[PDB]
Amino acid sequence: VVGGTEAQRNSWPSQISLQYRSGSSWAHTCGGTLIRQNWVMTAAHCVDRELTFRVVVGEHNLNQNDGTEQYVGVQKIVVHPYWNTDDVAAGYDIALLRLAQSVTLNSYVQLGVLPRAGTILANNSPCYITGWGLTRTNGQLAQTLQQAYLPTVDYAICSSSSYWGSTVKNSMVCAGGDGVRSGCQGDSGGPLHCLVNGQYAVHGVTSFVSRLGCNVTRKPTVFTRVSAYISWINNVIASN
Ligand SMILES: *[SH](=O)(O)C(C)(C)C(=O)NCc1cn(Cc2ccc([N+](=O)[O-])cc2)nn1
Ligand code: NA
Repeated sequence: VVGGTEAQRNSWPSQISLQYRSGSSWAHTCGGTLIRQNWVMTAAHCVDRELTFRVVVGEHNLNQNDGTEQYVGVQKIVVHPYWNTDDVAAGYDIALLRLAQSVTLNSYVQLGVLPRAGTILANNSPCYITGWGLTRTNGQLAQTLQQAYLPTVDYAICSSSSYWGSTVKNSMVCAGGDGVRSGCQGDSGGPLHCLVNGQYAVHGVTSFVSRLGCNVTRKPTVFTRVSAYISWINNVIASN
């Protein structure tokens, strides 16, 4: 997250860190959202490389033991069957990870609330991106979870020629684009939390930023629109 602030420890308890094995340790690669005690929602592209993954719930400071973390293996990866790693712009950038064990829920570990199927947010709706991704274009990961206010940019604006044009689809949510605040590398897969009827729900899965930079005016961060995939998510959980 570029231009964020440090999140309070208990603010976003559905946020997870998706990590892969690196030597004798682990490296953060993506965010995700805990959606059942044994399922995480992330971006398909986060699992394009075949590596050993783990999920960390209750994480805050990646480098220090907070006393709140639970670490769990990934037992099954279900990518959207229409995902094409060579065509991120086509959409379908979503995957479900079945965890090897069910995590314990507490003030630091909670299920993310998903929107009703079909929900589309009005332009400029209030949302926050969270993650440990880079804090500047070409920078380094955040040690502590970051948040930034990123109001939505509706499909009509986001897919117009001065924004993302045809690259953005109606199956995506755009947010931000103010040139100061944005998602960045390593936020991918994580949530966009939007306030609807007094409750935050996870409307986006961070999917891509501009190759010209993370925080670029009129290149808002682009998310998979969770509400386009409710039936798919439920079908996967029910059949696995
Ligand atoms: S996102 O918008 O944050 C985006 C697309 C810029 C991003 O940074 N995604 C992160 C990501 C994770 N993966 C999978 C992966 C690739 C390579 C390794 N590796 O060890 O070399 C590990 C994981 N791709 N993009
Ligand atoms: Na920690």
